[PDB]
Amino acid sequence: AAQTNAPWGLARISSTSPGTSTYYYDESAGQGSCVYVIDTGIEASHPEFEGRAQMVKTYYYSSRDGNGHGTHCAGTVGSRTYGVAKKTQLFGVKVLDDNGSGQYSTIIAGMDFVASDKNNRNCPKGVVASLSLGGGYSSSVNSAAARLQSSGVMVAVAAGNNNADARNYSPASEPSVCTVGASDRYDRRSSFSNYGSVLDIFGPGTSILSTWIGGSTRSISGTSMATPHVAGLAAYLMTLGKTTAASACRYIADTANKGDLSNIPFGTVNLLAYNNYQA
Ligand SMILES: [Ca+2]
Repeated sequence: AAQTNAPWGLARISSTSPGTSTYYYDESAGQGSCVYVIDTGIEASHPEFEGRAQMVKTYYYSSRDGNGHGTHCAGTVGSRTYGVAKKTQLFGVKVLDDNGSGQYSTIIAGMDFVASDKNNRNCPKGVVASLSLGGGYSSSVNSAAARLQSSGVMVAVAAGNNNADARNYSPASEPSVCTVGASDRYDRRSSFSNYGSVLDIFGPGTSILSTWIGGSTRSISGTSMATPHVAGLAAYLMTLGKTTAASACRYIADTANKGDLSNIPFGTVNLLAYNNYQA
């Protein structure tokens, strides 16, 4: 179904071309799947989440999202208006403080938490984790992301916003997870988007409207915004039975719009996330 006047990124992920504004998707909408948003938290009370979001873990004095970044990302995964998978269950894991910062040790603990926690949740169609965060290369951070993936979770991670090769960042550089670059509404690589061999896919990342704290909305940009498009897409596809956690990144690459993005450096995939939904 449509979304007439959907955010451009939603319309893009269900389209064979840029420049349209209706989002088309199977009504199953990720029902029975779960997506963990590992970030600054999620404002679960936001009407856009319809009771489908909840905080399950924090490493700080509160589970409240005092930043907005996590709420925005969660909105792109699964909010009613701004989300890819409009019926998924959203679980917030607050590894980032209200300034958007987090020690790698806390981020690692959060990933291992999700690998266990999914066994305490009802996700018959599958489990996804969205990591719109990163820093410099760390073998321990990469290994944590690898474990999470190995445990049966589709892990999607931001490539980073350095306009640089993502090989030097973590968890972006972990081969076994799905590393997500950002594009704009004109099918250009977003100017800040990292690139390189370690990228698996691109998603909408420039000027993305979604939920914000205080029951609000706003448009922001980043590989942080592209990542939840891919995470939501995975949840949606898993509900459809088209793929699994272990195979979703490959499946998304297999079925992506190919060769349509501009300013993709030689050696980086030219693949844009696409739901292949035929109304
Ligand atoms: Ca990767």
